[PDB]
Amino acid sequence: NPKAFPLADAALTQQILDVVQQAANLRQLKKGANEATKTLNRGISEFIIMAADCEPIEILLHLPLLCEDKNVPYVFVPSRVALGRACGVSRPVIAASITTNDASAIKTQIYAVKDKIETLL
Amino acid sequence: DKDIIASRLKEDVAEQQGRVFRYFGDKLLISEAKQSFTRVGENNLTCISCFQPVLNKYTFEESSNNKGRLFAYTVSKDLQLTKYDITDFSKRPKKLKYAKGGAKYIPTSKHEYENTTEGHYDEILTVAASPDGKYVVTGGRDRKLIVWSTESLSPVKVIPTKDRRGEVLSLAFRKNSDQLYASCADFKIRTYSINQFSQLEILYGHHDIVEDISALAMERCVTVGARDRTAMLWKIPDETRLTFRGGDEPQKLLRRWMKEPLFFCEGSIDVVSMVDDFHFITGSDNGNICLWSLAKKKPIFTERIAHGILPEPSFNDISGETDEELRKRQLQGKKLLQPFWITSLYAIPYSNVFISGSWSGSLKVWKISDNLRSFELLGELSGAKGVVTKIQVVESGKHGKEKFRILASIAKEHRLGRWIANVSGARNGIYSAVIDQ
Amino acid sequence: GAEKKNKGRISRYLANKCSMASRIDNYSEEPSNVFGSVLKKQVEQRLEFY
Amino acid sequence: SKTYSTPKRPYESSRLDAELKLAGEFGLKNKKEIYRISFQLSKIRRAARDLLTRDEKDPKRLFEGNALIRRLVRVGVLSEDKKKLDYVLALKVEDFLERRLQTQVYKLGLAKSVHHARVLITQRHIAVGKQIVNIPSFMVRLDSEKHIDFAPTSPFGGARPGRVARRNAARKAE
Amino acid sequence: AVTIRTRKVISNPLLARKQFVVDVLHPNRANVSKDELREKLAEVYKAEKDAVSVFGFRTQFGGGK
RNA sequence: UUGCCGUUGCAUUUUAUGGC
Repeated sequence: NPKAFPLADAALTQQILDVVQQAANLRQLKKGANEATKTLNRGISEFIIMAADCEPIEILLHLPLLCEDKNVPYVFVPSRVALGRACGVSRPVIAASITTNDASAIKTQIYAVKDKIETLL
Repeated sequence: DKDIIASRLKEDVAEQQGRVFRYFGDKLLISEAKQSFTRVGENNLTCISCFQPVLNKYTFEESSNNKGRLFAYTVSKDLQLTKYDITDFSKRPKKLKYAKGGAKYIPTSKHEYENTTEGHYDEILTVAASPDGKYVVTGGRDRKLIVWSTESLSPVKVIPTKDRRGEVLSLAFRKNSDQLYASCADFKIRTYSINQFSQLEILYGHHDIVEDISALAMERCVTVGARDRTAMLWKIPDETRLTFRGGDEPQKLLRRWMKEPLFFCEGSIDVVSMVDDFHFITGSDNGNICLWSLAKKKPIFTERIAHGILPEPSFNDISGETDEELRKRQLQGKKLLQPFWITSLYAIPYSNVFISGSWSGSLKVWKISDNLRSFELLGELSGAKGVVTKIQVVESGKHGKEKFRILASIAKEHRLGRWIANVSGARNGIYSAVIDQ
Repeated sequence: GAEKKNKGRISRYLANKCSMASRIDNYSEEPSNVFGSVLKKQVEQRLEFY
Repeated sequence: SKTYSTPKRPYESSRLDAELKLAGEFGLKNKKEIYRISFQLSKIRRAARDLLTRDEKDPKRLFEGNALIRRLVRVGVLSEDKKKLDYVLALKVEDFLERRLQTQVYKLGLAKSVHHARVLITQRHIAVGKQIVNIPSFMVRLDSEKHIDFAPTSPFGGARPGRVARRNAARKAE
Repeated sequence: AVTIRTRKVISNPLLARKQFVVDVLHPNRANVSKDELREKLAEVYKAEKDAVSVFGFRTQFGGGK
């Protein structure tokens, strides 16, 4: 029973982070832990992703208490550098979020991802 | 007799026919080279491209220009490129001509239809050298192409990419010619001609950011985009495309193995080289390295995790706790082990062996087999600690005995982003290995 | 009052490093001092940047 | 030809508010655009009703329903999971006209409003890969949804700036 | 700078011709100026500039090819 | 063989390496 329990396996990892890159190219993503919690307690968040190998794990483990209280799915991913390459940014981002927007052309893939990870959790 | 007809066919008719002919699979002894690091005073060296004068091109009139010396060109993220003398295999490379740009080359109009300033203004990413030996192209983060003359490194012509994110990532000449193909990050592919200093064609059609690219003497060009698990062979004169996708699923591979083993899906295709005009190789993100034919959408041979798996974060810097059982259980077992990436891959053109590289330090030189459908680990060169951003091979000798020179550019940052993950003892340099026979 | 240009960017750096340390020592089960020490060294290097 | 058809009554309150909402939401010109898309929706699901009312395992129903769902997923109005024939019966006009190039480049970004999207792609700026499209009602296929960008011979891409910009550069550099 | 590119080339010694389809690609110019095209095509082949002929051009939409 | 700091070399180019 570790502290990063809903850790996604390989194929679900690849589909959630190509949805990440589509969102980053569609200007619908928030990069980083404190902007993630700011958009989370603002409310606009379809789902949030953390990285399960940051060198202190608690600096993004503070996000569960917000997200499963405000009823939004959350998923750990086994590589911060892969999530950085997904977000399309130089330094490794460890906590990304997808904002909510019904004027974005990845709504179908976002909802498929969200249904898969609610079944995962 | 047979020796004369063999040498006379292997001189030209194989190299224009297309199949692999320069077989030195077991002729090349594997691991007894003179491995030489060379320090270099830049930050985060980005790309290498060596130019060798071809001996007696296709009829005669040997090569272009000194008369018969090899060369190399390197380029860093400090906005400078350095010409290298490389030709003396007995000793180290020699810095010959520096050429550096800086913040004074910022265009003041910023209107993007002209970047006629000659230097650079950030993070040059790729140099290629012309086969005619009188031009060297370069391109990087400042949406530009620059041609320099070959021995004074003075800028001759400035070719803007003419798009707001018209962001070049890798250049590639096609051999013994003057058309080059430039990858970009606005998903297109540029085709330039050097001798006219011109842009022939903008071939679109790639879906995501097209990251790397190679070409051979036949006028076809292979490209690889990052995050859609694909590889496009552009046949230019028929203006058509061939779309090779990956698609190894871990559930089917686990079902194939469990009858008798930790692997995972493909993240990204990264680097390429064409072995011939009918096969090629892709070194992907997740450790897969794949030999593809031109006949099948599936790859022929997808070798698994290339350079091993990264060592996990230790039991004192994972969770900030005190007790060792808690800071070891937060590693979650092997479930967050991540593979070494294939950072750069390079095949000797029309041959058997190709060279990979990662930040696992070790250039693993494989060898393909004679039935052209499998490859095995020939050798491993443990000489270059650092990321291996591109690998070049320059050779010398006769028809019989060949003395090859593996050059590789070694840095402490990947050539696109920073992304330093567990790098230890890795200095900006050029890794030389004079392999023989 | 607490966390006492060049006089303000150091306070912002100290602010989000303080939030980082707060996350560590609250969501841990029982915390350590090594991350507080390397946080102190990071912010001291950011101060000696001046 | 006669694509568009007049509905069963054209002067009615609920129909009037339907055309008002759809026109002002997807940025449309007149009632003929809603009538064309509504007509071809009605035609394809009237064809789907017959394939439903005949039995299963008939070769007609099998590969003609596979043909219809292949054509509809190629246009992109049907998601990848609901690949059976009665979701074509459950289709709607909104996610059928959402795939026109106007709405699609507004969803892709790069336009800041639906009406600005329409006026720029009729001012000849957006090209699907290589082909400059100067018409809104395109119904862009699913495969070429990511090839939308400003055309290279247009000054929102990387061409020469427009005649307004260079004329103002002239008589502001004088 | 323009390029030309021929495809679908079939020999035809029933008239001793070679007939083909011609794709000219000009990135910014209007069109490829048939006389200059004809001398360029006779240069890339081995022809006369009198024994080479092109007729059925059409510039595709949006310009460029 | 380096923008800066730690090493060889022979009878001071040369000799390998690791901290930013």
